[PDB]
Amino acid sequence: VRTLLSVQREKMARLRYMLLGGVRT
Amino acid sequence: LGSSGPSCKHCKDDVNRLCRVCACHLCGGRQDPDKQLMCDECDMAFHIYCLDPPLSSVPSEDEWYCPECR
Ligand SMILES: [Zn+2]
Ligand SMILES: [Zn+2]
Ligand SMILES: [Zn+2]
Ligand SMILES: [Zn+2]
Repeated sequence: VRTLLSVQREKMARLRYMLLGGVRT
Repeated sequence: LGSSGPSCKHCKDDVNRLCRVCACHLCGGRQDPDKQLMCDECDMAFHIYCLDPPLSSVPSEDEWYCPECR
């Protein structure tokens, strides 16, 4: 059973990866 | 909000608005996202305490269907 919170957390996690902080040029 | 724009067309992801599309389908309230169940058919959210009868907590089942769908 999914909660709205679990959906919001999934979306935040995906967005976080997009920041690409671990990449140099 | 970029190319896709708002996730929700109805409230435009404005957190100061109630929304029955991306938050509780009964009351529109955004509080207690951890106590809003997502329907495995229509994907609407429902506060456990907005259901009739109200649930005490999140069910421990594989799936959950809302009153509109079940
Ligand atoms: Zn909305
Ligand atoms: Zn509600
Ligand atoms: Zn449903
Ligand atoms: Zn409805």
